Amino acid sequence: FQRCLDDHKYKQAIGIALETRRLDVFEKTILESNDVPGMLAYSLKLCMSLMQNKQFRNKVLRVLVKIYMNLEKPDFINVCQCLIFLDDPQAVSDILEKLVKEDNLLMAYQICFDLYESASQQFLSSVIQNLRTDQTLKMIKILSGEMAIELHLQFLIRNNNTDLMILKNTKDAVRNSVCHTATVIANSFMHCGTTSDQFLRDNLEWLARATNWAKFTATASLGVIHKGHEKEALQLMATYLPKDTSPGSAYQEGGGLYALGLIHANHGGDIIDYLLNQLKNASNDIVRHGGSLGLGLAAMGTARQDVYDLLKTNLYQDDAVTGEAAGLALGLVMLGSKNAQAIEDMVGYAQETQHEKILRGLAVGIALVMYGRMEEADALIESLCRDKDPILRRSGMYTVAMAYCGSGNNKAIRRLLHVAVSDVNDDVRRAAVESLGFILFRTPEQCPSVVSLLSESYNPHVRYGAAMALGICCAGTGNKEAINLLEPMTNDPVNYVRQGALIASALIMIQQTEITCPKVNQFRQLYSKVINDKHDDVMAKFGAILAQGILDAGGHNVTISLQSRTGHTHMPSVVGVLVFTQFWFWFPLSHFLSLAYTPTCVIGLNKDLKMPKVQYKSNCKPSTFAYPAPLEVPKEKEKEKVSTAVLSITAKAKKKEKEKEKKEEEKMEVDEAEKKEEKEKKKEPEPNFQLLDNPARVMPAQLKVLTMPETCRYQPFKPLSIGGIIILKDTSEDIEELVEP
Amino acid sequence: AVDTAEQVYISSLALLKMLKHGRAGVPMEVMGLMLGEFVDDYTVRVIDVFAMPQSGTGVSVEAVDPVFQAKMLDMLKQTGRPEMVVGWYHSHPGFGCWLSGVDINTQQSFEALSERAVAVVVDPIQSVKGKVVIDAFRLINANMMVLGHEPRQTTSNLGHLNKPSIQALIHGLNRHYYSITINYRKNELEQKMLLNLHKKSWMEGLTLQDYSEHCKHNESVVKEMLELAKNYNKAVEEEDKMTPEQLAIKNVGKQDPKRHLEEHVDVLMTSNIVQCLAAMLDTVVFK
Amino acid sequence: DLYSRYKKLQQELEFLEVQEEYIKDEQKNLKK
Ligand SMILES: [Zn+2]
Repeated sequence: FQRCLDDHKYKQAIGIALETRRLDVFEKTILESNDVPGMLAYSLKLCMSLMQNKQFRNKVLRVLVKIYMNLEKPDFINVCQCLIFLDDPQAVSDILEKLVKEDNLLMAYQICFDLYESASQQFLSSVIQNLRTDQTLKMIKILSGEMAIELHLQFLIRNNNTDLMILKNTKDAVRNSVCHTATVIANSFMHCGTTSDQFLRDNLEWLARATNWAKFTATASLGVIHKGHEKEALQLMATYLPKDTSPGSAYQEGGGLYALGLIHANHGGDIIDYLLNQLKNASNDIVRHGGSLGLGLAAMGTARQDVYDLLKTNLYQDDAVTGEAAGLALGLVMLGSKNAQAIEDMVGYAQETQHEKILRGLAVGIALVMYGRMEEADALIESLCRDKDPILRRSGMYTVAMAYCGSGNNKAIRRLLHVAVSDVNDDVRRAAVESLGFILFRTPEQCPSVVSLLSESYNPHVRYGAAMALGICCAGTGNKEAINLLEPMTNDPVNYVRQGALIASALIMIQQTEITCPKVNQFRQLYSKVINDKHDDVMAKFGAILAQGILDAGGHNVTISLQSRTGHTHMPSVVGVLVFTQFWFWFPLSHFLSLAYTPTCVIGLNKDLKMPKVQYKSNCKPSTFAYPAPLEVPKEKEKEKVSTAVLSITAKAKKKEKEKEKKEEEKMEVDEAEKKEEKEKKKEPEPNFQLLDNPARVMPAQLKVLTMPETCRYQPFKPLSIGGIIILKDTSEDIEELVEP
Repeated sequence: AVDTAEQVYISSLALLKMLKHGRAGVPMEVMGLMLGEFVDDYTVRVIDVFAMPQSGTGVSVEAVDPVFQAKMLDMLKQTGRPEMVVGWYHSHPGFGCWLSGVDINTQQSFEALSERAVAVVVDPIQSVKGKVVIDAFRLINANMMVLGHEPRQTTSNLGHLNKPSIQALIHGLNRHYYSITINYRKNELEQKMLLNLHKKSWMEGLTLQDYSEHCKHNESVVKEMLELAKNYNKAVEEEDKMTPEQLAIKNVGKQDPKRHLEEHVDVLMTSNIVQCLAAMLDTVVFK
Repeated sequence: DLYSRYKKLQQELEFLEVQEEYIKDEQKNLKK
């Protein structure tokens, strides 16, 4: 190592220093002489990307924050890149109280936004308890995440690019089947978070045609449109109460309660208490669904005891139909908890009951009670796989997915795929090969190489979960190798594996134009083909209409990503996607994918209210992309002719007629002309410097090619190469131009 | 408040009573009852099946004997378990499965008395090889003529288990009755006792079949394997550019070069090793 | 680069040992 000191190159030194687990040698190579003090930026990504163990990982991560505190400026990156992994609540609260104490409310204002976007529930609830132990009330709201929601609501109400006619050209092709549910899940997706009501307004008699569970689904879709609508939604569905809609319709009032849960997800308030008091005073059966699904969704990740107690005595009712309702919600309130009583009561209750709906609700629930434990589940992981209950073996496969999310464990991928080949039920073979993407989504290079040969199996159940493994591993990238695999998958003989190929195709290419990847316009007309064909299966075209809703979700402004901004992983985008895969067993679980709709936006709010109108531009390399025009080109074709092929004596007859024009045309008068190259002229001087205001949609590809106006004086604070929210460093004087609709 | 994509659980003990009693009276369309429990809205289970004495009429409402009914139910109350009847079945030998015009009237009688009263149709003489032509059905109303018959809902397990077959939709499918799915209440301690007791051999595992026919069979394969090797000589020394990817495909015959080859080498290997290895063990074990 | 190449060779090596494992396992289970 002294030779590595005599190297003067110290990345050679830092290799051995992390091999032999010694850490004072680690500290000295960064507190060396002045040779690039951003070696910590190399070492952070080195510990971020390729560290398998977690036992000494936090130790190396917290010997980093010793030199970050000993660095000149503490605030910027070290908290939300290290301490949220190291989950120290009061360490964050104290040093941010330090940052307020020197009267520095500009960068503490930044780090609270970055903390709320990245870090999870109950870490923010724990730090905000140690907050209150004004500008303090300013940092209450931006750590409780209040005003981040309304600006996110402000972005989507300003920007809305949906073609109304696309859903009209699918609506008229719907026969008297139960594709009405497939349409109302489509417009809810592509008006999610928009608060736009026109399809629940104009064709309202058509909406009243489908019944008895579409009424449950359609009024659940109403909560999807009003996602993040905190106070205005409670007075909105103060029209459709659980005692004012209809004394004969419980599906109306049941899905209303589930719609309140879809609005206020990850938001504690009176609505938890309001939904708790209506599970006290409840009707017979199908008020207890959307009550419990809504209540477990609003109390997700809270580990709240009082709601957890009554969901048990809801579960021990042994009612057949609320068993799916209770078991899903019982896991959501204990998500990532690792409780003694929760696993034991739910795996205890999973045998003496005599239905299997009750098993399927508790299937996902006991998989979701543990989340990212990474070694701490293996006694339960082994015990669920050994049992002779096929649903409980299937649930153990979801559990090993959710405990090992984003880790390249060889022990996972060995054990998870050994049962994929060997096991005798086919449903457990799916959830084996559906768990592939949950553990490998962080490195999407491997998932085409490992699922491609399983996509050509002999049974369709392996080929089904092969297709949705591509949909979840490569989440929203332009991978095009997964698209290369899905091309014969959507042309399968079996119907439901065609369905899964359509939905996985819709997941991979959201917000991607033709120049981004060429297979976009191939698949949009392919969706159009199998939705306008009359002799295809309803189940085969169910995925097609749902692929319409995914592909333009939120008016080309939201996206899905299990991966977050700052290297951290989402808890809602993982829970939102896997309970969405339980749409075979229950269609109204399809609303849960709206939890994973993360926005594509940059907002330059510098003060608490001040969002200045700042025009800044991108520098896309030869041309433009991004968020195209709607297509209104139905047809107007004409048969109009059959060409006269008379090659008889006409041939010499027309020739002597052309001689008759050689006396008439060139000897009396002829002059007519037109000008060339006017239409070629305007194309080449084009931009690639497109200025943008700051409600600004931005692709996650073009985050790196956008540039602040250096000719403008107002510069941002954070390095502006990644989308989300930043603050402006407002320099001079005379600030104006605030805008709110 | 309407039907879904339901589920029918039949016990393992039921199914053997079904297709033995059907195979017994193969010409004459046997008849029996179906005894289980309506467990919830949209699953149903049946645990037990007993037959019926056959009348001159055949499968109809008159073959249901009410005095044989209550007496058979009575002597199952005190022994085993009492439960409610959940349907009925009959055997259709000459064709797979569909409710006839007399089948549809006796379904009306039971669905008026009971909740749904699932019928079962079993073809014994078609169910032979490794699959069983058994199907279950349920009569649909005509009051929903302006609404969706088969009122199914929020699930994706309707396109499985059968597409509606052409020989069954030519009859009252799908405007008089609907199909319903069948899977089996299959458990351990009945699975293993039927596995291990039907196919087992203990002392046979180290017998000899000794050598007068074993070493004779070692002549029985080698001889044509010699001639088939000479046929293997023929194609390999041929090796002409007759567009050899076309020359290989225009003479597929389940024949010489690899198909009628080492398949024999496998059988010569497996027979002689298992013979000689069991021979060396008996010298080891017995003194 | 000299350390980052070394870990990327390990991660791929761990991966394509797993893929040769189950294909050898699947081909056994496919013969039945
Ligand atoms: Zn009959």
